[PDB]
Amino acid sequence: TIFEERHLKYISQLGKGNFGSVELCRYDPLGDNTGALVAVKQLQHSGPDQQRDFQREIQILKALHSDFIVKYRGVSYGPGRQSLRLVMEYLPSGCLRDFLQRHRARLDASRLLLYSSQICKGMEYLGSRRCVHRDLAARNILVESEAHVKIADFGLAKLLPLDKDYYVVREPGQSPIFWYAPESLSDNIFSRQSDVWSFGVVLYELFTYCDKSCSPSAEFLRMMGVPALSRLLELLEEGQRLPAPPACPAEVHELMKLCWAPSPQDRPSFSALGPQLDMLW
Ligand SMILES: *C(=N)N1CC(F)(F)Oc2ccc(-c3ncnc4[nH]cc(CCOC)c34)cc21
Repeated sequence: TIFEERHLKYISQLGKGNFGSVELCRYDPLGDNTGALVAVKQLQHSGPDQQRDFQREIQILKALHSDFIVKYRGVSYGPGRQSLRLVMEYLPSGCLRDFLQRHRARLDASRLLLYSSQICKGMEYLGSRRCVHRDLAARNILVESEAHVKIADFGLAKLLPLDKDYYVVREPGQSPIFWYAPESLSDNIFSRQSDVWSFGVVLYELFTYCDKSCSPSAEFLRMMGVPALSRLLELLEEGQRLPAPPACPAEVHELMKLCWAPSPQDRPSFSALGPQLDMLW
């Protein structure tokens, strides 16, 4: 629950992003290099709202207990009472994005659908706890094992007040626009309904095995052509969508098309999506 910085022997960097970073540390009090491995998140440079946003990320993940959400192990303190580091479980297989590229000859559509089912189930749970992820993408999903995935990175995640079912953000979204729904693009509105849209892009990502050539960014920019955001909005408002991934089963592509309904209230819920994905196995 509380990790001492003196017993957290740093190994490598696991990745960087959103004013902070994740480090592969070893929690070994004995100082012998024989202890458990943990994923440790800090901010590379602290800020005003940055420290508050990180503090909220910790609260959110502390309160999330699902087989499809990366486990919170605790915190490591410095000043009183600023929670300097966030300690999570270490999933050696890392990102689904990189795992997909590395193992695509081994992973069939059955396995891709299992992943989808698990990502969906975890999003069902988030929605149940009034949590908008706001940054669902294959880069933000982790691999526990060959048949197990968990949703990670809650750095942009928000909690819906009980009176409101949508959330309007002020600061522009510094994440690739290719995952945002039109209402996020145009009016900075985020919901479980926008997370569903971003899930369709995750299904796209899965069935393209995160190929860089037909990636959401690569393929939309190719379709585009004015500011880039405006060009994307025009495209999607005309009803233009990402093409069917090569060799993708039609039923899956149809589910992507569904997640990509222009209006948020026409998109299926994760509760509704889940058994549909289970039908495909
Ligand atoms: C995936 N290969 N990466 C690269 C990246 F996206 F830049 O950043 C990452 C940070 C951390 C991990 C990660 N790897 C292993 N165990 C983990 N537990 C929690 C996290 C955080 C996920 O942050 C996106 C990890 C992977 C990547």
